[PDB]
Amino acid sequence: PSSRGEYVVAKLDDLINWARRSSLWPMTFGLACCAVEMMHMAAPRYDMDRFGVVFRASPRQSDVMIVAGTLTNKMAPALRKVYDQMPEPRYVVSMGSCANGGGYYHYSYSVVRGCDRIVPVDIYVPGCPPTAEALLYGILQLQKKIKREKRLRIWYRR
Amino acid sequence: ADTRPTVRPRNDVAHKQLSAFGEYVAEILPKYVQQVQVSCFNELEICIHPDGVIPVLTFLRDHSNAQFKSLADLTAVDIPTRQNRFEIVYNLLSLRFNSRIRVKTYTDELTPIESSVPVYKAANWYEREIWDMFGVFFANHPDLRRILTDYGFEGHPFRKDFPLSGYVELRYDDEVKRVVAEPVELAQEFRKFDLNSPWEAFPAYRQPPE
Amino acid sequence: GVRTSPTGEKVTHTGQVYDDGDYRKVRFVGRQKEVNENFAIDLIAEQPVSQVGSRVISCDGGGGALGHPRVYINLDKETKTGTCGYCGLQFRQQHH
Amino acid sequence: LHHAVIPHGKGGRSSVSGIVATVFGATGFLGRYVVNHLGRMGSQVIVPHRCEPYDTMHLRPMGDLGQIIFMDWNGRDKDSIRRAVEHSSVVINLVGREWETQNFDFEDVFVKIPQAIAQVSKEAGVEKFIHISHLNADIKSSSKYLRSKAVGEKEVRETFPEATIIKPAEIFGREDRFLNYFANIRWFGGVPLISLGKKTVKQPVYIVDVTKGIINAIKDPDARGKTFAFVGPSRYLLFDLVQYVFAVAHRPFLPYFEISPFEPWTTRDKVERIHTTDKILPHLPGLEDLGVEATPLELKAIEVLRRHRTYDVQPAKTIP
Amino acid sequence: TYKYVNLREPSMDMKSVTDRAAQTLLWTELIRGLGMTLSYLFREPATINYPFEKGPLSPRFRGEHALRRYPSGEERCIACKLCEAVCPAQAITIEAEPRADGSRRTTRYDIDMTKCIYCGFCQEACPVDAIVEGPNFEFSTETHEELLYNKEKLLNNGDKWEAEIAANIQADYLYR
Amino acid sequence: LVSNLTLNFGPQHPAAHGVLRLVMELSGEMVRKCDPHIGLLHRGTEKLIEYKTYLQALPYFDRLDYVSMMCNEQAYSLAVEKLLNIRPPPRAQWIRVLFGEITRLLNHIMAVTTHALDIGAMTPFFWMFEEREKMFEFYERVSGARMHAAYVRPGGVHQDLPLGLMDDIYEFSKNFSLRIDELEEMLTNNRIWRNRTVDIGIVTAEDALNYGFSGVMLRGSGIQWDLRKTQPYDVYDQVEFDVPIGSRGDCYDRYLCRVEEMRQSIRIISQCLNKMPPGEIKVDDAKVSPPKRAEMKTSMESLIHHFKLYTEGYQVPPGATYTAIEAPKGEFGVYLVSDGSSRPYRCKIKAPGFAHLAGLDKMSKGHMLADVVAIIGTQDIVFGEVDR
Amino acid sequence: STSVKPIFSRDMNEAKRRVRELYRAWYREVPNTVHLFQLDISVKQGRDKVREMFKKNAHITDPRVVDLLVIKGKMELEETIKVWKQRTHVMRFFHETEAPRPKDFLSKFYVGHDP
Ligand SMILES: NC(=O)C1=CN([C@@H]2O[C@H](COP(=O)(O)OP(=O)(O)OC[C@H]3O[C@@H](n4cnc5c(N)ncnc54)[C@H](OP(=O)(O)O)[C@@H]3O)[C@@H](O)[C@H]2O)C=CC1
Ligand code: SF4
Ligand code: SF4
Ligand code: SF4
Ligand SMILES: [Zn+2]
Repeated sequence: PSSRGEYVVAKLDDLINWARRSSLWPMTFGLACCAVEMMHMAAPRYDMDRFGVVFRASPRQSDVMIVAGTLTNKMAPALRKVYDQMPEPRYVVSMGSCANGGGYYHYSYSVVRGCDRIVPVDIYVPGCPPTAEALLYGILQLQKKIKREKRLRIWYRR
Repeated sequence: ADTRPTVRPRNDVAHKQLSAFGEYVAEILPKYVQQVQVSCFNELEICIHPDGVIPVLTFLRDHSNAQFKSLADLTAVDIPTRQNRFEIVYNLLSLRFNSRIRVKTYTDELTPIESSVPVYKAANWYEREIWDMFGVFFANHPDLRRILTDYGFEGHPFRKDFPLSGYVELRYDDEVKRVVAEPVELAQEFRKFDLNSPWEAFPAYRQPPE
Repeated sequence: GVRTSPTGEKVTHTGQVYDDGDYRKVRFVGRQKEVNENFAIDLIAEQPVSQVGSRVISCDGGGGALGHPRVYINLDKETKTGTCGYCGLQFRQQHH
Repeated sequence: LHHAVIPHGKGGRSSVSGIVATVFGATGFLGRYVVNHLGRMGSQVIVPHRCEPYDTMHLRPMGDLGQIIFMDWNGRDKDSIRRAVEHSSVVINLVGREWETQNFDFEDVFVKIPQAIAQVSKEAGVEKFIHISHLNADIKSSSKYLRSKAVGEKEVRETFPEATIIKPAEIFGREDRFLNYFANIRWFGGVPLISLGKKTVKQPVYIVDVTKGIINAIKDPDARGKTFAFVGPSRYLLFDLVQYVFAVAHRPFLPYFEISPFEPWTTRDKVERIHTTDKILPHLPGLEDLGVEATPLELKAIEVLRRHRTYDVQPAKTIP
Repeated sequence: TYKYVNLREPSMDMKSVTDRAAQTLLWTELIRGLGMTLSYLFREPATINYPFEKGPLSPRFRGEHALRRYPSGEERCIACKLCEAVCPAQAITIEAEPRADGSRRTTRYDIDMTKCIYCGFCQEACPVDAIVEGPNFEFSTETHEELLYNKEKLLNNGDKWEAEIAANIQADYLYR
Repeated sequence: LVSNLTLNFGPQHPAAHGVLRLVMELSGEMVRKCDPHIGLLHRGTEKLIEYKTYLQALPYFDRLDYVSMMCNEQAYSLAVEKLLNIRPPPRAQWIRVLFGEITRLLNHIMAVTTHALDIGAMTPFFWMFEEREKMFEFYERVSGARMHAAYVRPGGVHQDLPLGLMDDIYEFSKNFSLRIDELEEMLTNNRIWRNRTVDIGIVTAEDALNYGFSGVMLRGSGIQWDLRKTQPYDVYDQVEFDVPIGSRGDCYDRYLCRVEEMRQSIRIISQCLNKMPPGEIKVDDAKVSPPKRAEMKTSMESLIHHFKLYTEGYQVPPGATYTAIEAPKGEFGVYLVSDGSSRPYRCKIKAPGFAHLAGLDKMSKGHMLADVVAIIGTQDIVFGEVDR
Repeated sequence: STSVKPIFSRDMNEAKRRVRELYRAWYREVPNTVHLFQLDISVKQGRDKVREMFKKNAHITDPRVVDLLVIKGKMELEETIKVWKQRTHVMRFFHETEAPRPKDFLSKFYVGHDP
């Protein structure tokens, strides 16, 4: 057969992307209420595992961090610690108003006004709390975001 | 109990019983009790001099006609106009007699308050909360230290003069590879509303003119 | 009523546009500036005037409890129509 | 000025500084620090990036909401440059590779690209242009890296005469490829490839001082049209420097890797540069003229090398 | 009135003692626990096939915000600022002025969707049903800036979702 | 002090209660000292409430014990109503008991199943959240929100029950006792579960009262105390149910008490469905409760009261009250002080989990490290209310 | 009146004693802290900061205000010794990200209206 380098890189990129989105093992900070809706996303009706998303993942095997609740100033150092220990590729999902931008404690002295002040965020899931279905939509949006990555294709043209 | 659908009925037998017990406590501990009042919705409060905490709390716990075995709560209120700005409130519960009672005292920034842990072990964390949020020091407390605020947090947030958003905010700095505190700057300032109406609502609470 | 500024940016129904030298229009480069295209001012002009036969007419915007609060409008003046404060509908008194 | 670009606030995160900067090469070692400092004071940073969006995620926390904007660009496509500098006041250029690749050689990263970024910046109305060069840049140097730096520095000074050209020495820091080079390449799998290390004198500068120097060149109105030289407090002997690095990393030092695809780690030209001697050009202004005090190596070398250290230290000897 | 959850006295006849001995040695209750799990394996799973199937909602559901219009096309909002005053999270920012035709209309209407708690107090307080919480709950974004809605966005949401919003109001306005 | 193990649940697991930093001294397998550090979900809620009207402050109470949303609302509403000197109408009192018991079921499923999940028994967690998911639909149909309903308000409830809700609640309640029975077929007589809970974290009756415990933590030790029976507050004097009482004060009795409370909640829910009376849902007094949207668009007085209620808010007479309810976790109480304006002067929240967690060190003495997981679970700690 | 209940000290001599003791505990600690927390400062910089914190409160003469200052300083020490803090809390004393803020009239005049 005959094939260019550009074609080979495009197909290998699709393979690794398909594997990375098909097997997303999430770490979940269950900081507050939004953790309860994260638990409903694992329960029978939605069953995130059927997408390949394991119920429980350790911090140092995790692929995505889900920040489900209010990030207080006392807790912020610990969350950045966990984020650094995560091996790459690593993605953060910000779930709910509190994590997205402080929410209903935005004007508090003890609350970080959004977790994007601490860690980079890939997807923002609105709600207080987002419904289990709304979080599931967010995770499926992360899978499509990963599908569009072009790591190998960029590397070839460097 | 009246045919007024929207008005809370009055229980007058409870009001009478709580007033009788207010005198009883005042008669027995006259050295310490400064005031006794029962509200319209039937809640007895005993105001005491800050030095009568342990004698007053002990008497209510152990007396055969008090038996307020349970400390339901312990908190402080900040009223900056008062000279003793902090008011310490004890809510107690009696299961033998199915009754509640409130004990109140006061202090300032620089007056310690005797710890009630000797009387109610429940007060250990309540007083740590009072110290942390209000900066009221309790003497003879087994382990007094912050319980809610972040380590190294300067100030006492629940004081009326502490600003709502505080003075410092945290972010992550790439250059120093850690979470750094910095002076607070809000993208949108909290908008203060003046909601009080200029017309009096409750004549029964009118205060005499200066 | 979506007209564009000389730069090329569409003006909003509030009349806002980034002037020629404002750097804040970079936020739209590679993206788009969202502008609702149905201008409420131009749509409420199109509505016909409602000729009536009494001095006072009440408007609630339609739908009963799905409209705005009910307002009574005076139509004595002949030089102008009477307009609803809420919904902007116009009324006139018939041949009178 | 313009009512939008008038500084407001107290210089913090949510404040306004009036700096609207396009930083090319923002995703490198030097870029991450510049974007960080520009974003502490509330600047509007446009980040043209060639890489994946994933590789830029570290820059996002560095600004308030809306302050960091990202764009695609290609050094060969000029119209992608123009879209990046059209609304900017200062255009900082940090583009470079320590190594050649198939697509970009040293004469394309350092001459053709910087000249294109400088020309479009002129034609787009940009006012300030920061261009980075090398202290040891020389037309007659063997290291091709530095000879390209010499020509490219010559074309910027013609395309954009009011441009501030900054010439640093080897820069050291947490993510540098200078001290991290002496700790790793020399140690693991190898014994130092030092080529007559007693003959080389080095004057390295801390990253933050370079970052501070670049910022003040934006805020300082006399910097326009001037070439600068950023050098550390001390001159070191390349032999001693490597020795000192090893002591910090607790790796034993005993006096005495092919380039490949991926990312050449150790290369033919890199050695030629680590051995070039830090030129002294007294007439050029340095960090002293921008309000920055050069920081000692000793203070900010335990910071860099604490990671290499496995699981009472004496400094190096300076050359007057 | 109370009951004793665990105040039994175990019988000390040989027949009962042998029953507990058989249970201890033959793992009877443990087998029974295995039976219950076996029964669930043959029960039908409660999972639904998202996104092709969706969980049931009601007309009262509180989702994304939108600004509505009258049938004629004029905006319902009269800039009374009752929603801004009630908003528990201070998520709403309003400015107003007289429009070119003298009408009382906003020039700025913003909701910081990252401040909002999706409580629906603003739609309860609006006198003209101008601000509503729609039925959309699938609008997660990739950047924070995409969740700060200005007037155009909320007007566009009203134009986008009016068909459904109006029907939901029709279904619940009598309860309100 | 053989070794100090600073155990941070920072890298949280599927519990969702929050995050707890636990500092312990392990003299071998045994625990000699336990020291919970609890600032991680402190959000300044009590201070923020001072800048909000009474209506604006209500949603804060949904987000305290965020598995007891409508029970926290009722406590706030009962406190405010007491200061206002008004009374909610009889239909709303039944709706507030009805959803108070649907909330108790919601809380105990989380309490028992996540307690068992931490001790390795994962399956009942999935069995029962299919039921909580059906209960979340009742919340959404009456309020529009699955969790933070904001539905119980001073004066009554926001809206009336939609037509067809009570039938669906009855259908859920009819099949629910079997769901509990399946749960006991996996835990009640299971020797492994009993070995992990029997004679663990024993609390004496005398130490329970002095440490401030309430709820199951008292009744496990044999104290006959339930606020719904001794200090009833809505219509709880008109419904028959029994209080489960423990005999040994250990985790296993506390586990049994909660499972029996779920059965008594279904008993109560049955009576509420049959006795639901007709009428209005909020106090018919428009200086407190907003008027109907039809009246506000027709009547001048209604529009004025609507306008003021959603801006200034209703003013509450000066005074201070301590109101407590039998929340699922324990006694939930608010000490609310009114200065006479429309914004509370001070709102102190009494969380049952605050005292229970402070009593952890007492209970953990002389137990292995793996028992501490069982002790915290049996306390039913959620850090929304521990910190506030 | 001037008759006030005491915290610990009954006059400044006792208070200055506890102040002196608390400085001993901090002076000994900095060498340990700079290691356990792996700080990038020298032990000299750390001990200067402890000197700076103690100096700023020099004017105080009320015995009660000094007791509380000591009580708070010990709580700070207890957190650092027991390693309840983290590397971030310990380094907050040094304000290493806040840019230089001027203090001369002309400098404040150029930048903003703040007095
Ligand atoms: N650090 C030092 O020791 C010294 C550095 N300098 C100068 O400092 C500048 C940056 O330093 P450093 O940050 O260490 O360099 P880096 O290599 O660390 O980063 C360089 C940047 O240039 C970008 N880049 C490289 N090649 C191309 C290309 N062909 N097209 C587009 N973008 C490209 C890279 O983006 P991507 O990663 O996306 O490819 C990267 O962000 C360079 O110009 C260098 O010459 C001068 C003297 C000393
Ligand atoms: S966003 Fe809402 S539900 Fe989530 S933690 Fe915050 S208050 Fe609770
Ligand atoms: S739903 Fe509630 S928090 Fe959100 S904008 Fe409306 S009133 Fe404000
Ligand atoms: S949306 Fe409604 S409540 Fe808000 S300003 Fe407009 S008309 Fe008033
Ligand atoms: Zn009208």
